[PDB]
Amino acid sequence: NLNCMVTITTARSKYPYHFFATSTGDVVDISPFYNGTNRNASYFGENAD
Amino acid sequence: SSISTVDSMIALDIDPLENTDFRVLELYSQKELRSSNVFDLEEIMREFN
Ligand SMILES: *[C@@H]1O[C@H](CO)[C@@H](O[C@@H]2O[C@H](CO)[C@@H](O[C@@H]3O[C@H](CO)[C@@H](O)[C@H](O)[C@@H]3O)[C@H](O)[C@H]2NC(C)=O)[C@H](O)[C@H]1NC(C)=O
Ligand SMILES: *[C@@H]1O[C@H](CO)[C@@H](O[C@@H]2O[C@H](CO)[C@@H](O)[C@H](O)[C@H]2NC(C)=O)[C@H](O)[C@H]1NC(C)=O
Repeated sequence: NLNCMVTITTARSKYPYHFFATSTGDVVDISPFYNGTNRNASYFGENAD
Repeated sequence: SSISTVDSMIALDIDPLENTDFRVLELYSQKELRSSNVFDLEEIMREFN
């Protein structure tokens, strides 16, 4: 049985905003404000591919 | 009684120190203290449940 889902949760990040954390424990090492042209001023450490 | 008098008293009226009811100052409310965390334990446990 195959079921696809779309969960919409809330994630929180603290200053310096170098990682956020959804309510389900998805710790992501990406700055919530990294727009792809400001890597020098915002962290990004997850998989590049 | 118009010959006048002499006010030889040297005034030393020292005002009493006024009373001060100190406030119980609160910088951050409990809501902000609970919301100042990347991870909340209650949310994690509720999602696990
Ligand atoms: C991705 O986000 C970065 C910041 O993390 C953006 O860089 C910043 O973009 C703003 C908006 O254009 C720039 O402000 C501009 O500055 C000049 C004065 O120098 C003025 O002419 C404009 O009115 C405007 O306010 C800002 O300088 C720039 N850099 C920094 C370090 O903040 C970037 O634009 C974002 N990229 C995308 C594609 O959204
Ligand atoms: C990338 O960011 C770093 C710090 O996040 C910037 O380094 C600063 O550069 C300014 C101007 O040269 C210095 O006054 C600061 O002392 C530097 N800080 C640190 C921590 O090194 C760097 O300039 C940024 N690169 C850009 C915007 O191209």
